[PDB]
Amino acid sequence: SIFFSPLKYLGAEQQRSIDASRSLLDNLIPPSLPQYDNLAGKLARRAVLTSKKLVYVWTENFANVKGVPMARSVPLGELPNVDWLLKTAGVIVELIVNFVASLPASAAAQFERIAAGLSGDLEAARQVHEALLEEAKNDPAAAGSLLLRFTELQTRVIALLTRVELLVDDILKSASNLVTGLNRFRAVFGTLRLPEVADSFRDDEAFAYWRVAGPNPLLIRRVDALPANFPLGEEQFRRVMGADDSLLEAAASRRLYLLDYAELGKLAPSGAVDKLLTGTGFAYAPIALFALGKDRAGLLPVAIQCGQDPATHPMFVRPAESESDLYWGWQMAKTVVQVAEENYHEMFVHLAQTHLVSEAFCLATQRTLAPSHPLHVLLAPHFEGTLFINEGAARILLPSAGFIDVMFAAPIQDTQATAGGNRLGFDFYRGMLPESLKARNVDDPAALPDYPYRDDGLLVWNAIRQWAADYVAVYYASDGDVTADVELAAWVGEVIGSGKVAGFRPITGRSQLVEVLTMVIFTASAQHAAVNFPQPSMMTYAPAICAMSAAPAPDSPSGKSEADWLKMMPPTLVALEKVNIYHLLGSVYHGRLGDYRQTGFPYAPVFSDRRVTASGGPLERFQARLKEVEATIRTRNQARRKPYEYLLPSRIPASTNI
Ligand SMILES: [Fe+2]
Repeated sequence: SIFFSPLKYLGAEQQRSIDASRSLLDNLIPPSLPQYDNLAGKLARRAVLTSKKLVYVWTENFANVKGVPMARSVPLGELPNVDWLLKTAGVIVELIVNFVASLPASAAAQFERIAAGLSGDLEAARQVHEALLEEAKNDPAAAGSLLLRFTELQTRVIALLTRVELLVDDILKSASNLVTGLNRFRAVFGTLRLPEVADSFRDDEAFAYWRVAGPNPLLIRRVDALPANFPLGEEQFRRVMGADDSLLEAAASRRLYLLDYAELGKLAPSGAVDKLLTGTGFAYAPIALFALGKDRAGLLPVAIQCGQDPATHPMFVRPAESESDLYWGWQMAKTVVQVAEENYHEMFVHLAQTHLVSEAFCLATQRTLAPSHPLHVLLAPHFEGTLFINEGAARILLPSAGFIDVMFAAPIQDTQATAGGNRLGFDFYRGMLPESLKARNVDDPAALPDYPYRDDGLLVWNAIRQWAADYVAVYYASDGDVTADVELAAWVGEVIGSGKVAGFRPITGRSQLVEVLTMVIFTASAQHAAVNFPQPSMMTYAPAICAMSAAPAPDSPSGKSEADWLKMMPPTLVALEKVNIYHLLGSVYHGRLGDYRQTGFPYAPVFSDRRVTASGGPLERFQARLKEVEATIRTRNQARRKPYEYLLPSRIPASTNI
């Protein structure tokens, strides 16, 4: 049939190459608000938007993440580019090589040939990419006619990664049988350098410092009157803080800070959770009190209650050096808090509030803002690889016996339900950096001076905020241009109606639009960076932090031992999974905030509007201001106890893609 014949030749590779070239042409259109476009442009963009809703499709019944608004599938165009692919394949092949090299010869035979070939094929692909990038340079006028070999390279790396997958499954099918004090926790690294946290994780001031400069800087809050369920009294406080101090004066001088994990819900099973693959696991919803001394030199831990009900969880107080009989009970209570922390951090702060929020903004943007809408142009780079990585999360990390089931004590269907619930309850406006710092009363550096996430995050937040304002003003001259924009209004409708983004509301003016975009951009870029890139240095070593414990919380502050603490350490399989997935997820830096060039070949500018790209213009100013931020952070880091480098703009990707 004449009507069918084109289908034969029209494969996926051809279609990716077709979309890539279409991409670059549609790139030429000067962007416009729909009300300022001409009749022809209005008709074409309504047609494209209809076609966009074919390809970008909402579901709330995606595998393993029921309830969460997701893409039904990742469009061909949204598959990662060669550059991301090579990078990520590179890390996983390194980790495979490291692992096989750590096995006895007998057992290595399973994998050693497959691994050698994966490593050699990656090397052949990298060399291809290099030579392709050399011919473009030698003849840049012919550059556009090399894109097809870049798409061909893309097909080759995808196939590499499918083979990489088959090996990882075979290794991890066998790991429980392959795995062999804290000796086992160092052995899992193989040749990987152990993080610095492995040498100081027992230090009490280091433990407090997690609250302000660790992977979860969001939960800590000021407390003015302690709640009934945390019955710490003045004698206990004064025992830690000195007789010249008191709860009452500490409260009043804004020196008390509470860490309360009540919101974990089923992520903190009420008791033992026995699993075949990992044995008996526990996790917790503790409450910990921290305080500043009068000089506010630094936060100190004061007391830890290992669950919500004091009638069933005793109060653990910071011991003195001399108090050997309290030493181990206290190390157990800290471990409890860190078990809560991995759960809170990874499920809520990382997965629910970055990844899964950006999912919804991605889908709404592609479905309702035309490709030539200025806000599409602005936002699209900040979603690159987001749909792909999150489908990765759902499929690969969240099923039975997957990484999350292995690494987090809860039953996997409780984990999935609690993660998704936190996403659905997450309020877009309350979740804004300035709003979070106000609501928790941690916004004033004279009360809480050392808080690197706050002070470094405000630099980045405010830099993005000026950029958004500068950019909106190019296109929207008044509030009426905002309310007359039918695309922006449809986007709002979908963010609420399909995206289920709590707290989202009509946008009725420019200042509010700026705040909205600032949130969307910051969430995709800096917030993600801040909570994802700690994983390799802070969360790869299981005795410092793990989302499951093999023993219950300590039953008494007194009389515990080293043996009793060691009981809490997880099985070896958990530690093996931990080091590998956390190295991986924090080792791919793809794209950079403010660059706004394509991150794949031909690496073209994002913005063609000469008003945006003008010398001294909005984009240049944002790029200049990020470099000023870098320099200020680097200066701050000279005076800090440890550098906090996650919010250096040079380390912040534009998008959430790992
Ligand atoms: Fe991430």
